[PDB]
Amino acid sequence: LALEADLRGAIGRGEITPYFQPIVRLSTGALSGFEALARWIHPRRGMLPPDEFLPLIEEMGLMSELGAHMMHAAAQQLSTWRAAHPAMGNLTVSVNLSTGEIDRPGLVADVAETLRVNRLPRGALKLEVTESDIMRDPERAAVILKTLRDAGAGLALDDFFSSLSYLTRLPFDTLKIDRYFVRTMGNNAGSAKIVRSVVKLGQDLDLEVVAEGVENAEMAHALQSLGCDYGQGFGYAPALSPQEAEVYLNEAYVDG
Ligand SMILES: [K+]
Ligand SMILES: [K+]
Repeated sequence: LALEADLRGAIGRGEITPYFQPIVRLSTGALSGFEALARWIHPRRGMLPPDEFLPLIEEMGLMSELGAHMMHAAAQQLSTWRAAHPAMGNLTVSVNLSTGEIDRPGLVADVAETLRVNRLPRGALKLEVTESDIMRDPERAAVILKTLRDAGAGLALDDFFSSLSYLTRLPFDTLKIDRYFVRTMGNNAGSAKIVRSVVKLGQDLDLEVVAEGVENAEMAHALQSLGCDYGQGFGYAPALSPQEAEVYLNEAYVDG
């Protein structure tokens, strides 16, 4: 079909769907939650990661349709896991709050409905927000992010002077360190300085910190020594299909 129709169909049929990457407490290895990550199970091209299809969605103005679909799928999966394990702690699932959603009237009601129909505890679903999303309109971000916390969503600042100022106002609970910095910190002093800076801020200002792109034990151990709370990456597990994530969860030690 035409591009917009093809993408609306792939989203609506769930061809574009979440895989789930474990987020672990670095000091113990215990599972804290998962990140919901979009994949296109493309019928002709095979599985495609976001970097190979998101530009199409952006061009067609479909970020809200993709984001909604991802948030619904992520929340439903968490709900299923909660029902299966009624004594389990507050296992989280993070998902990107897609660009433009902060501006969309009706985001808050959607989030609230999603939390409540899935019976999710406060903070079980965490929404990831970037600096560039905030920068579109910081005033609207301050209103809407506060209201999302009142609805029961958690909030992470992904890819964490502008950001220091935004942090003072906005009710984030989690900071994420970009994989580039983690992967280059061993060999690049400036990347190590940035990693250390984010970790130290979280410790000083009581925000949790997630390192992305943790590839191996050397990297994990370096982050453990700094006191970074959490990690995700190939050193622990890739993004997993729902079926694989279920197995991972059932075999896991859960944080807390
Ligand atoms: K935790
Ligand atoms: K992300």
